[PDB]
Amino acid sequence: MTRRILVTGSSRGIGKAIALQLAKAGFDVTVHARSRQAEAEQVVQEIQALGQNSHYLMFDVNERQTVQQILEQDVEQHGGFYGVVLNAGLTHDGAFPALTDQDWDEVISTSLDGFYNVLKPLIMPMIHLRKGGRIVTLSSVSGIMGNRGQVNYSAAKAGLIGATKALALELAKRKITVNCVAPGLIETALKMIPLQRMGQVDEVASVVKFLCSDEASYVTRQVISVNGGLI
Amino acid sequence: MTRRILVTGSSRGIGKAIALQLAKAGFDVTVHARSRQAEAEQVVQEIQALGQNSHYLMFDVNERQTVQQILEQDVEQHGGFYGVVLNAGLTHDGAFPALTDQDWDEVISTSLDGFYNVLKPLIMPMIHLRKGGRIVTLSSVSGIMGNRGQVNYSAAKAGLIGATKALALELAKRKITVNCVAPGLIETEMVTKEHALKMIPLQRMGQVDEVASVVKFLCSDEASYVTRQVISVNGGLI
Amino acid sequence: TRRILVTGSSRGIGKAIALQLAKAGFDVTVHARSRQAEAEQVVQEIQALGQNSHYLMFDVNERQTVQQILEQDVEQHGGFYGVVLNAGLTHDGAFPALTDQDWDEVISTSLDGFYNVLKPLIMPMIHLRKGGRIVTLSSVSGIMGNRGQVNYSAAKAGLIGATKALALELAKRKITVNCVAPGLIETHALKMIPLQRMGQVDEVASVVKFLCSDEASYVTRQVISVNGGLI
Amino acid sequence: TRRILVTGSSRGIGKAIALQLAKAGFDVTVHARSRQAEAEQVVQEIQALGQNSHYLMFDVNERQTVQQILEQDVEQHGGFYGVVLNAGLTHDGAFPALTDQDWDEVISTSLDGFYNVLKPLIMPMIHLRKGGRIVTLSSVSGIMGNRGQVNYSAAKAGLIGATKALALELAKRKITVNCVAPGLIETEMVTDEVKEHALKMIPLQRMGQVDEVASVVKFLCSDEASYVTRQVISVNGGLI
Repeated sequence: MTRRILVTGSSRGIGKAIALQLAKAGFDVTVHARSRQAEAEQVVQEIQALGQNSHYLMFDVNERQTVQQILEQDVEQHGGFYGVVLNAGLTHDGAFPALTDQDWDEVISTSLDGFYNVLKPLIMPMIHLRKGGRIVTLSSVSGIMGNRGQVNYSAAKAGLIGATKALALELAKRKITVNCVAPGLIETALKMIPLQRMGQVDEVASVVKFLCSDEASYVTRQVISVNGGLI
Repeated sequence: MTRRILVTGSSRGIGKAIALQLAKAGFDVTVHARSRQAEAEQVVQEIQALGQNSHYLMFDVNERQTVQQILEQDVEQHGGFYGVVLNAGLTHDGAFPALTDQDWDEVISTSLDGFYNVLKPLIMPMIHLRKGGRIVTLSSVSGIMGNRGQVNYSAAKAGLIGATKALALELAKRKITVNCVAPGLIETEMVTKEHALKMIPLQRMGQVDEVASVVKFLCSDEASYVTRQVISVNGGLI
Repeated sequence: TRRILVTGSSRGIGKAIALQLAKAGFDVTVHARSRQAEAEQVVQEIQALGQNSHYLMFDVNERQTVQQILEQDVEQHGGFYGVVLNAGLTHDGAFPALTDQDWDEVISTSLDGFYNVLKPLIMPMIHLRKGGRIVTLSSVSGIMGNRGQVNYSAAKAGLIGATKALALELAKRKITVNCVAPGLIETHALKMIPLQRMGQVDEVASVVKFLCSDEASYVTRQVISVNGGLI
Repeated sequence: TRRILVTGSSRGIGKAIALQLAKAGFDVTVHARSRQAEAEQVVQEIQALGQNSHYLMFDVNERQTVQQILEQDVEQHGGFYGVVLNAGLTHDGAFPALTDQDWDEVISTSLDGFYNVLKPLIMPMIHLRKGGRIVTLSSVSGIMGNRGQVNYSAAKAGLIGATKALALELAKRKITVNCVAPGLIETEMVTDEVKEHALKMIPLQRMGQVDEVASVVKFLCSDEASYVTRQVISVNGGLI
């Protein structure tokens, strides 16, 4: 059976570019979105047109019990996921003393609760494939160095890095690599970027696609920055 | 007058060592504990015996509304804090598939909601002192490199680093430095050790005062050009 | 056709890089210090893969000889679109026991190698007016240091600094400059590697090949570790 | 009393380090490449603070001279408990425009300086049987690179790798080995282009003072910093 990869937030933007590149690489790809159902179906159709199998799942990554039920049912129907790309996240920018409770909690939970809620039901189905696996998280340059107006987002994306590195250590014995891709400023003050432009969605997706390939078998526990030389 | 520093989790261990070194350096130091009131009052009397003023505050850093009321009342009675040391944290170790919801949620929130719940009521009072300031968070080598059985704690302590660096950028123009201290294996962490000592180049656990000395240095006036940093105190582990 | 110089490509990691870049569609120029027959065999393999190839022989420490050979090669065959700098050797020993030669050979082969090879090639690369690729090979010991390798750790760390600075100078010409830092590669720390095995040469070469590809256009100034999760 | 060598200590950051260490109670040996009268001024200030001091003259690149002077000094005054390596120069320029001298003198002064100064002093330090302190001075350019400084970035990054490796070799001797990486500091002979670019990026919006760097070195040389080793500590106003 063909190896299948889940990409969260894959109805548009970076997530969609990742989904399409993984399909072109020969993976079956399961699309996900929180609410844009018609958009998710368009991506499913494009993946099918590439010759792979696809369908979409709808959930808010913060809804722990609903995510568990949807993923357990999907694994029962279609087998375990060989790969998981955790792409969905959220910003609520503002100066730290001006941040509301919602600005803080929604940003923290979407990245960190999302990591737990999506990956917890899928670790054992991945191990049961007995063929290794791939987990890639999407952080941010702000998770590496911090950013004004983004104490919450910098915390959420930095926490993702720590979770990724720790999980890489736990799953290494099962040949599951676990890595993080940290984009800079992407199209979806450029005076600080050495390449002097925003990045394109495919320039991020190509890195995720490489890490998901069999060729990247000795890369794990890493944060790979795709940021045009910003840091 | 005398600059005052809040140290969370200072009734014992590393937090206590930090509070006593900061008192010896000439700060007034406010002690904090979640629930061990008698322990906290003992540290208060030690700080008084070291020549500084002290009292304790009791709260769970996760209780957002309670923390705000307690800190806002304390600032009204005693003035803004010049410094805040965020030392209190929590572990719930276990392999990622073994972790319970509570194991995950309590570890993430204690560090990350603790940061928001304690610092949000205190940032503007600190700025209004108009004399700079100091914020030091306590992370962990696990936040830098990850650790087996600690996916939750690694995420919490790495998240603290991101928050620290971003806050450093916002507060630099007020001459408030914001830094992180990341201890390795310290004598107050209960372990069963022989493998860990083989990984540490110095081949021994750190002592509480070896961590507190770094925090004390960052809080000093001499550390005025150090901000946005993670300083590891780990015997060479990484 | 874009042409890439790979130093030290008659065997080992350098050979695997040369062959992967040939399979990707680049013309590849092979290099060796002295093993001429070995270099010719790699050239013949690149030709059998359908690309043009020849070899160049030089000690990377012979500054003037390197300049003459490379300037003549660029006049005969055009500027290099890419350069993979794979230059270094170890002379392990306790620091106070290292000889002058142990220190100077290790420092110079990596850092004078960088200067001696790249200085004559930067302007011919820019004059192609089509971007470019530079990849240097460092080591995990350049990132974190290693007992018995104060000299090698210094040389490898120095390559990382030179790479990051050169990335800043060349970004405006759309030349990316990156570093690949291998861990323990097959060419007893195994209880220390999470994947519990040495890397294979193609697991390093795959990362170099990805960085040289058009897809990697927003990645620059980076050190990418291929070390099985060692750090 | 414990004795510390500080190289390049006749002026600037090195002088600030030497005076802060003397105030902390170390005997301090001053070093300079060529300015003998400048060095003697610092010696006299350290003596006035109540510690023992003298100066040593050498180019850190002249390997055999460094070895003879240092081994003679250790025979006369005992081993050094601490060494602060403050060694390096810049020769800025676009990489294709760097001359052989621009490259070689920048690489060698930092990396050859590390080997030339420290190799004769490691065993005398170990033979004290009371631990020790080694601190190297790198730069933010060694951590992230800088335009016009491919040579300096390489030299200062190399210093970091050497420091971390030596920390591992000496950890069981209770000798800590660390690196301090200043950002843009007053008195630093830097180009206007490097200086203007740095100011816009520094969150504190100012250059550092020499004592803001020396205080970090002094802390690492103190007995309290005994569990800090293998580290690079940035003193850069938040630049990175």
